[PDB]
Amino acid sequence: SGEYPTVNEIPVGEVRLYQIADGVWSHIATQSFDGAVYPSNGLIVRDGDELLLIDTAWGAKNTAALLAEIEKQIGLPVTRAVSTHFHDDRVGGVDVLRAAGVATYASPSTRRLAEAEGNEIPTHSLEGLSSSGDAVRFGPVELFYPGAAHSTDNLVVYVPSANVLYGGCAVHELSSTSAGNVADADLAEWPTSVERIQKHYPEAEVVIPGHGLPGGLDLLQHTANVVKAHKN
Ligand SMILES: CC(C)c1cccc2c(-c3ccc(CNC(=O)[C@@H](N)CO)c(F)c3)c(C(=O)O)[nH]c12
Ligand SMILES: [Zn+2]
Ligand SMILES: [Zn+2]
Repeated sequence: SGEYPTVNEIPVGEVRLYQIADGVWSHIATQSFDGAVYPSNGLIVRDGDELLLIDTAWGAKNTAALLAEIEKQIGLPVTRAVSTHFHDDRVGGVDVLRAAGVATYASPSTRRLAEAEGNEIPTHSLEGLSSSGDAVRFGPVELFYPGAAHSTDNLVVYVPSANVLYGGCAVHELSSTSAGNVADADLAEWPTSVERIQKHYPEAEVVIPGHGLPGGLDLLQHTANVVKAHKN
């Protein structure tokens, strides 16, 4: 009823959308992994009379439900998708997207890591993102590679028309007490990568984490704090 959705308000197998700004939505789904249930976010950005999708809904069936929810709530076609790193919460569902006519994209690093993990593999490679601080335009967004953080390949996404920063899994929500799933992380570099984000996007108004609730710019400093306290 208007609050940000949580696992407790998403019916089983289902996806919810949340309006962030004009022409910007997040998508929220839930999935089980190793016997626990987690929410995850992605982004939808209006691209004229088409939509750009950022990240899958963490699984094939979730991603099919995402497409249905978009059709119901927005009614514009998803034409392109970008995955912001190689984990299944970002790429699981790419095969569904690819068979639904969506062109799927990720950095070459993400594609290599996805293939090596046995995860679904986006079709198209995004060049120009291999060095930290790199940025490229992609439709209505800017893609930015901040350096290694949650993963070596993690990308963030900025929507300049709305000053929305989608941090993905490199950014955690304010209520977080832990650095999440750090199996593939670089805890030592992560603060430096967050400082790069902070320097590059000082006018961000909304910051969206990979998992949990959006907030403001404070999510960035909080993230650095939680990662430092974890590493210690
Ligand atoms: C590899 C990928 C598919 C994956 C699988 C499973 C979990 C995760 C998470 C994750 C884990 C924990 C928390 C917060 N803690 C809790 O939710 C407590 N209930 C338990 O510690 C969180 F915010 C995110 C992340 C991430 O960090 O990006 N990626 C995950
Ligand atoms: Zn991840
Ligand atoms: Zn994640």
